[PDB]
This record gives sequence, C-alpha cells and structure tokens, in this order.
Amino acid sequence: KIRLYQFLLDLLRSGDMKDSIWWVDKDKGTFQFSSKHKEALAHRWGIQKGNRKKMTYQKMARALRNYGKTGEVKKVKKKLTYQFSGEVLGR
DNA sequence: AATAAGAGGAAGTGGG
DNA sequence: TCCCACTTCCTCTTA
Ligand SMILES: N=C(N)c1ccc(OCc2cccc(COc3ccc(C(=N)N)cc3)n2)cc1
Repeated sequence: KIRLYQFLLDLLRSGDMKDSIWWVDKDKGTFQFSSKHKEALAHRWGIQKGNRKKMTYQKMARALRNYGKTGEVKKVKKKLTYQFSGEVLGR
C-alpha cells in the first residue's frame, strides 16, 4: 500500500484536489493544505488505506510529523505548510 | 471562551 | 520475533 507522502505528492502532481492542497514553491517542494477543505483530503487518505475509523486531518498530520526525523516531509513555519525532501521529489 | 493549528507519548494494527 | 508504517487515543501547548 502507498505511503502517505507519496499519496500527497501524487495529489499535487495530478491536481485532483486543488482546493485542498497546493504547491507554495514547487521547486523547493513546499506545499500547503486548505484550512477549510483539508478534511476532505484526510477522508480520502483513510479510505484509500482502508482504515477502520474515519481519517481526520489531525491524525494524518500526526503521521506527517513522524517523517520529521527521517526527512521525507518537514513542517515549515507557515500555516499548514510542509516540505518534501529532494529525495522524495526526485523519486 | 471559541476556534484552530501544532505537538508527542504510548498503545494498537498491518503486513511483512 | 520484531520491525514497518502508520493509526488511534489522550493530554497538552500556542496563537
Ligand atoms: N500529554 C502530555 N503530558 C503532554 C504535555 C505537553 C505537550 O506539549 C505539546 C506542545 C509542546 C510544544 C509546543 C506545542 C504547540 O506548538 C505550537 C506552535 C505553534 C502553533 C500555532 N502556529 N498556532 C500551535 C502550537 N505543543 C504535549 C503532551
């Protein structure tokens, strides 16, 4: 099954949820969730995964924080903004 | 307060 | 056995 950062990157490349997530600086890999429409994206993540409970943005971001140490995604000091690593962007 | 974003320990679940 | 890659729950902090 797909990993959360690849789910997000695929969305950004495809544009299927442009109202929920967008690039801020795509050359840098920085991207931002919609304040009002991120839950719809979180819901799609849970359904894609087949999880038992409804996915929320809060639980999705709990998981995103775990990439901080390994580096795939880091929190940026801007509202609802994160950054993919160059490795993730290259692959 | 109400609302929202942000945080992480810890326990539980998947699929190796 | 025991790590993967989250998921779920709870309690809290900051703005
Ligand atoms: N269960 C426990 N014992 C426990 C005890 C203490 C905890 O602390 C959590 C914690 C620590 C440090 C910083 C923060 C929040 O940071 C933020 C920064 C910026 C914003 C914003 N831009 N609005 C919002 C939040 N939250 C967590 C659990």
